[PDB]
Amino acid sequence: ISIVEWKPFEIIILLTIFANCVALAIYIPFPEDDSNATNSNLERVEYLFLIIFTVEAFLKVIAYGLRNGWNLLDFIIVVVGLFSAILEQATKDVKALRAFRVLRPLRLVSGVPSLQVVLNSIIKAMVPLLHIALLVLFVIIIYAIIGLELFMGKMHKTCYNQEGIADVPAEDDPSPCALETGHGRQCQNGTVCKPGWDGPKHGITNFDNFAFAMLTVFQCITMEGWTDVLYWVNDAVGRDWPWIYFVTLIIIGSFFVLNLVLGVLSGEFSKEREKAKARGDFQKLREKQQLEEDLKGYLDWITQAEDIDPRWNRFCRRKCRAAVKSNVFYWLVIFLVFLNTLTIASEHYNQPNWLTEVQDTANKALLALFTAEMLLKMYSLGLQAYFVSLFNRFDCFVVCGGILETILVETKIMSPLGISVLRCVRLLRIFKITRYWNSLSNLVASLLNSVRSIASLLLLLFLFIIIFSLLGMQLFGGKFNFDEMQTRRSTFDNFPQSLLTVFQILTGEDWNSVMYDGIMAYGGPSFPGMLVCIYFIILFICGNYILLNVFLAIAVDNLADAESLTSAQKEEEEEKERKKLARTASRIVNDTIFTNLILFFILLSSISLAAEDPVQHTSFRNHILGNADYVFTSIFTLEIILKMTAYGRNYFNILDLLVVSVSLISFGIQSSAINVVKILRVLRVLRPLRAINRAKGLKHVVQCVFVAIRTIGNIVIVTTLLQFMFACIGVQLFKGKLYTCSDSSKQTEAECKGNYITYKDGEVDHPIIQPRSWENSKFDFDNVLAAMMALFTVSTFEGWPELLYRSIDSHTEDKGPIYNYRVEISIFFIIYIIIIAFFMMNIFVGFVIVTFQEQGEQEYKNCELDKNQRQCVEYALKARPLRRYIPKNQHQYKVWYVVNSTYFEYLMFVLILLNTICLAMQHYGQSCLFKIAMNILNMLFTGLFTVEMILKLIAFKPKGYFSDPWNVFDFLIVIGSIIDVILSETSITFFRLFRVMRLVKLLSRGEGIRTLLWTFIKSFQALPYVALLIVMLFFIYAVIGMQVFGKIALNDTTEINRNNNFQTFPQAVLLLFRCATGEAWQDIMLACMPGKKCAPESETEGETPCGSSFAVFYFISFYMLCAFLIINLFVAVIMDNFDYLTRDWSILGPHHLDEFKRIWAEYDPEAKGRIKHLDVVTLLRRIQPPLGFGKLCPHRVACKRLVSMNMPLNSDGTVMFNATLFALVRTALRIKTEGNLEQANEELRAIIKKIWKRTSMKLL
Ligand SMILES: CC(C)CCC[C@@H](C)[C@H]1CC[C@H]2[C@@H]3CC=C4C[C@@H](O)CC[C@]4(C)[C@H]3CC[C@]12C
Ligand SMILES: CC(C)CCC[C@@H](C)[C@H]1CC[C@H]2[C@@H]3CC=C4C[C@@H](O)CC[C@]4(C)[C@H]3CC[C@]12C
Ligand SMILES: CC(C)CCC[C@@H](C)[C@H]1CC[C@H]2[C@@H]3CC=C4C[C@@H](O)CC[C@]4(C)[C@H]3CC[C@]12C
Ligand SMILES: *[C@@H]1O[C@H](CO)[C@@H](O)[C@H](O)[C@H]1NC(C)=O
Ligand SMILES: [Ca+2]
Repeated sequence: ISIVEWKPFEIIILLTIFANCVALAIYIPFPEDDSNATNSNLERVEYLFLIIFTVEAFLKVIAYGLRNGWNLLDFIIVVVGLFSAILEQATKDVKALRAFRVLRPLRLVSGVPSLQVVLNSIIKAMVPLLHIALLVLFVIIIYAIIGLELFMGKMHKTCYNQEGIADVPAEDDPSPCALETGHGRQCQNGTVCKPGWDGPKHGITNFDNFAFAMLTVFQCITMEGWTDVLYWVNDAVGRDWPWIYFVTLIIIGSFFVLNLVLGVLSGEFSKEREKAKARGDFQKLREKQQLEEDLKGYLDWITQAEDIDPRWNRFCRRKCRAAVKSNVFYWLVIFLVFLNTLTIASEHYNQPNWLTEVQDTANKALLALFTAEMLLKMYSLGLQAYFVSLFNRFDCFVVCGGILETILVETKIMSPLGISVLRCVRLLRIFKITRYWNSLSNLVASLLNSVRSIASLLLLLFLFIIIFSLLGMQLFGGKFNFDEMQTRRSTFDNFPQSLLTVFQILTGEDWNSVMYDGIMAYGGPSFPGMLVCIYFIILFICGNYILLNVFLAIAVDNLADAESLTSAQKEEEEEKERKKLARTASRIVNDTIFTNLILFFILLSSISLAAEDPVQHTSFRNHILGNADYVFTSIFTLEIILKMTAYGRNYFNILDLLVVSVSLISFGIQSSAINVVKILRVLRVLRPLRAINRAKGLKHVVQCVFVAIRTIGNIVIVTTLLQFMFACIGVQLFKGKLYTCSDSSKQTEAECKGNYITYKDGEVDHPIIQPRSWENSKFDFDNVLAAMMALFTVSTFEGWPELLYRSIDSHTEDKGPIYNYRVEISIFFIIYIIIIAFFMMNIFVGFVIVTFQEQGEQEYKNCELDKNQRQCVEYALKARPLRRYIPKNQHQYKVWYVVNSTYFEYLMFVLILLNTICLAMQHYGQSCLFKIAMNILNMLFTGLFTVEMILKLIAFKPKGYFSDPWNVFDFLIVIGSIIDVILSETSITFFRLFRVMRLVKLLSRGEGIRTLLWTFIKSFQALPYVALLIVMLFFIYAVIGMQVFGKIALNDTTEINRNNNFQTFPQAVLLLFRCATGEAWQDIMLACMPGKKCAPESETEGETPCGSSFAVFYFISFYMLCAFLIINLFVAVIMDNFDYLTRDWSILGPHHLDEFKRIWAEYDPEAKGRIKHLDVVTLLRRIQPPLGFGKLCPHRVACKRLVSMNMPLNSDGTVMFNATLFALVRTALRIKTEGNLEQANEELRAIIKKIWKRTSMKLL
């Protein structure tokens, strides 16, 4: 019984769990205690489910008498279920603790054991991501205290009219202003900046205390709605200083933390790859490839001799086999597939009548030919030889689908969805002529071999989304019903809608807009109501982790196997071909000063180009640097002339000519405004690029990026090919359907003319006449190019929820929207994001990582010296003892003993934390007593810290105190905090930001953090030219945008406003930074479309001549290029720091030997390294075992062995430091034998690590 269980008592319980999961989805949360019959039936099925669970709990309890975590989860689920049922019966919130049933779907993981393994693989590589979760916590706290000492309470005023107010006439979205004494936004002509305002977003986005700032900093770190906060601060305090906060916050907490996380994950995924390689899981894929090749390579013997004729069907088969494989049916079927793609991609909205007949007759004349080829494939090759090859099973699928989908279209049952578009996948056969086919086939082979892993990793992601959908639906079900007219399409009302909302939060787009709604649904910016943001924070930070541990893992662990498979094929082909052939047949220009001065002049010209006035034309600034170009080109013209005589042509020299030329052929037009000038000026922007050839190190990175982009071409091509098919499907589904009338009552263009009355702010007593306009969506699936653009801006995760809910409403061509007509059409978008936004954009990053790893693994000197032994011997050869400065004076000795110990350091580490806590309690609306208490507390803390500084200066003396890098930054904080006090007793805030900087001392202590940060910082410093490509790209694109879109008028109702414009180089760079962050960049692109008003200053013809059609190729290309360059820099840093990222810490290394160096300490002061004799005899006693030894007996055979390890060329009296080092390194690992003393000296000297005679101190 209590052991009888059985086997079928689990499978029954699992089915009950699934039934509970389904019954939890049909439930509909109603707004205000409403209900229907289905909910009443589910409330009684819950009783049966609880009875079953209680019976299970009791039976399992009496078999064991529960220590397992899963059993504990079951127990605490059933107990709280009983509690909820009893409380509901008693009270006849009780209906809030039913949110423990959304935890029942977790029992599915308990049931199937193939998912427990994957769940452990998921939350086991999270422990490494705990030194990057603490750095994030420190950065958020530091920036929240800094923005609290800078922006506390400064965003509580807005324009209010000068009549009957209390309303904010600052338009539908009010923005903070400033009184006419500061430098913030000034109210309009007929408005007044008055205090007494709630806040920018109902009071949730503020810096009023260390609860509202900790959330604003997190939201800005997630790179969502950070420009909104930056602009709100810009409209409240000024525009000069606030950008330094929000730019550094994202550079450090969103572009460096992301790099750290990516590096740790990519180094963590390589250890398991090594473990699998040691176990030998790649062999199974290796054998399957060759055996399948031979199992198809030997079928020709059967098929070529199946029709031996010693009735007469040989008439055709003896030539059908040749004809269909004679390089004619290849280039003819490819041509037919090209024609089919032509007829599929030529369908737009409102096409001519002949085109729809051409595409109706070709779609049949080509299907007939493909079916004829189908029957010929079955005949000339045989049935089995047809269904061997993978491409030959998908082609049968496509042809049978075409045949079965013509019927549905001709019989008028369902509307076309796109089926023949899968025939364009056959265009991949073009790769067979080049070498980019073995890798592509191998990648698909690995993807198909790993299916029980992909479909199992996606199952936990689906379970996560389902669980967080039911929990969110219980929390916010029906509570999003606000009085305002907006329907709030992203709610938690049903299961499909709550799934869409959770998926949108997972992608991250507008994740803060849903949380701002879930906060007001539980009250407002109050204490208990706002504790609901923990749901969204946890969902975001635990969904974007599984989204990087499920997709990047697949991409990396499959693309690493694909490379090994391709290498195997290449090696086998090379060996076989080699065997076959062998077996069968047997001037002052070149000076430094000129180059350096020309490089300096290049920078001068670039800065002169970046300082031009975009909007203004007749200005003095556009004259001086419009005149310095005259002299500037004179030097550059000269430079070519006297260097021409040294030659009689490299491509860089041709570029420098071109450049010098434009300039030249420009101030000579001196008349032809006729564009020309204005299309020859936007070509000076090539100046920076003439420094590539004169800045060796900058040419190398350009060449490396060119090799990288040549290598990654297959991924881009097969991603564009897939996006094309998705665009064609979108055209089939949504052509001419996403049209809307301004009046939401007319569903026809002929019905959408005239005017209509709209009521402002949903007030029936405030009528307003507005015109009726039949308008399309911002991005529409009308033709194939518009579909491509819309899908691109969907894959960038920008504005995709708007397009999704506009596509859901569309029902018929030339008709308006219908609320939630086809919600099921969201599957198209979900699939697109899953494939083209989560999988294919991670395959590219995995490919970059794998290629860089292969480049780094090329030879590595390939000569012994195990991967740690290089550093071990290098350190044993270039390690010197460290200074200690034991005080000589007897009093200074006691003082330095006081400040050198755990007590003083750990008490300072407590005072620092107390000071930060005291800095954290700073609300908006503090009493005078609170503030004057804070002042005295700050004075006391700074007095204590300056007394600590005095003590340290006295103990360590002024060279010793100042030598430590951490005691020179402590001096600056003390001076700033000591200037702060005196200036507070009568630019004062610049010194108030010094005290909060003392918190970094706590981040300094403790390994892990201090090692990862240092290694990544020195990796960023080791590659200063990879990060200069991004600077060059930003400069060039900012100048181009400045020249093109400079003159667009700044209306605050559009996306080119006072805050976002191209009218200055800093502002253009900020706009490009925002676009790189991916913050409504498509809105800026649309606001830069042709047909806008020019600025009043920039010069009738001025109807709408501002804005160019260049915006598409500007913004899309900038996005792609910036993403490529950022990923290049990230992976370059990761691979430069790939020793720390995978170190296998159970072995010796820098951690186990820098300890040594220290452990020498005592037995040494200033350098020297001479032993006490009694050190070599007390060693192990402190040294740790996994490196040296474990506190055991000095004569332990193994420790006496440490004595057997004797003089390595020195003197027993005083070991020359390094001595013991090597000795300990040699005994720890790579133990050699007797007589291998100069043999080791040549084991290093003969290949690498030039000794430089140093063996004078190490011989034997
Ligand atoms: C190799 C294949 C995929 C090439 C595809 C190109 C052809 C089929 C497509 C791509 C973009 C298409 C154009 C997109 C938009 C318009 C505007 C309108 O006036 C209808 C026709 C027209 C002009 C389309 C004609 C067909 C078109 C040119
Ligand atoms: C841990 C993840 C999965 C979910 C986190 C949910 C828990 C920790 C949070 C999120 C939403 C929170 C609720 C939000 C608002 C209110 C209303 C008020 O009466 C105070 C408590 C109460 C009811 C909170 C209790 C705690 C709560 C339920
Ligand atoms: C990226 C490399 C080129 C460094 C950039 C430095 C140069 C191009 C930048 C840095 C500081 C900038 C200046 C900062 C402030 C102003 C005042 C503004 O009213 C007109 C532009 C002007 C005068 C900027 C021109 C461009 C500028 C000189
Ligand atoms: C934005 O620009 C001006 C500023 O008032 C004005 O024409 C209008 O508000 C906006 N432009 C258009 C074309 O609506
Ligand atoms: Ca966004």
